[PDB]
Amino acid sequence: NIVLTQSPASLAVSLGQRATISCRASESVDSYGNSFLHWYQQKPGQPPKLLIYLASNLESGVPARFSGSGSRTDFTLTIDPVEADDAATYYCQQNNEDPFTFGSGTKLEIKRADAAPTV
Amino acid sequence: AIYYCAKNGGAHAMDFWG
Amino acid sequence: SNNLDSKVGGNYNYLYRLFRKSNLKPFERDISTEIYQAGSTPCNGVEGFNCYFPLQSYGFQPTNGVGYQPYRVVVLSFELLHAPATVCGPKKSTNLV
Repeated sequence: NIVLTQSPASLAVSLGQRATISCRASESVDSYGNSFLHWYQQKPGQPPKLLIYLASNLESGVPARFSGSGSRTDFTLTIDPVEADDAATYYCQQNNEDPFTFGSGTKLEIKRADAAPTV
Repeated sequence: AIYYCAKNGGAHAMDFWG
Repeated sequence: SNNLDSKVGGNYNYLYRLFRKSNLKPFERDISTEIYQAGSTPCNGVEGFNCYFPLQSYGFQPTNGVGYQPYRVVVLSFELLHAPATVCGPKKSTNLV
């Protein structure tokens, strides 16, 4: 049981900024040609979707703001620029070692423009 | 919590969602 | 060959070898044609739960660029022996003198 300490826990960001989502892990490395993990986006009122698998291959359905890199053990998810679709929790999936544990989660909030309620 | 189900993908990931 | 070999999701069946222990002879085929796994249990197709190929794979996607799509390359080799020539072409069309 590897507790993937994901930092930060919760942070409200605004539009046009750069959020730093770090995933701490140790296992594993060198699957077939790389040593990266999977990234996801879990919304509290919507089923999640896969952003990018193995951090080196193309996949449709993801916005272009999700990118980044990382080392063999630690990884970093960079959201730049922050749009108004980041009100969700992000995790990292261990894909090589049993049990396939996950991160702690970074609950990001959107500081968008002001809006009036419906009357 | 709100549980979800997913199928295994090609590169050992959760590609399919409901 | 994007409409012939590639499919939805990417075709990762074509790979290449980084380094070979033995030396290669001219007109010799590699007998190691079986796709091995990372562990002991074979996967028989797609990868998962530590059955990866140690050889490096190519990126063959249907939405890829024109310089990265799978291209079927056929090398037309030529040789000459003590036997007379048999294969020749083309020679158009129907002349006689």
